[PDB]
Amino acid sequence: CAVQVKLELGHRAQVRKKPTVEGFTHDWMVFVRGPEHSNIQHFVEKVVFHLHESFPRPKRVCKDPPYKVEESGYAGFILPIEVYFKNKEEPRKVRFDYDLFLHLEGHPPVNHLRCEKLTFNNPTEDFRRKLLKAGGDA
Ligand SMILES: CN(C)C(=O)c1ccc(-c2cc(C(=O)N[C@@H]3CCc4ccccc43)no2)cc1O
Repeated sequence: CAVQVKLELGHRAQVRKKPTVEGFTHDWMVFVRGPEHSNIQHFVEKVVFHLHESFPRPKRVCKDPPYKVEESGYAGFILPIEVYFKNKEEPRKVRFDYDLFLHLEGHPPVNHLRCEKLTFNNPTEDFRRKLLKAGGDA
């Protein structure tokens, strides 16, 4: 009775040609998306990105796609990402601790993807429908 859906977490990080006035050396972007041909918005209520507390307003909420944060800075960190589901039964959300690493000047930019498969056992009829609308496999 299980439905499987796929998330792709990822980030890009590039050394700026010129640091910001604050001395920020890199531009980076972190995201959650589905695979090609999917629509995770049917089952995802929101994605919450928890930045390092050196960032202002570090709890970044995306209620609609694209589920992403674009920032600048000078060091990588572990970035908790919560994906909240439009589900009334457990699990209500999932947390991923994402390795937002940066590379040195003179090295290629970073462009990584982390693929997660979610397996919903015995979803409710309403959540089963949402998972299938998103592209999930029964
Ligand atoms: C308008 N403006 C400049 C901003 O909104 C802004 C301010 C601060 C920052 C920012 C970025 C960083 C940053 O890269 N911090 C890292 C991230 C990990 C870490 C660990 C220890 C010390 C610093 C850091 N700190 O502050 C980013 C911004 O976009």
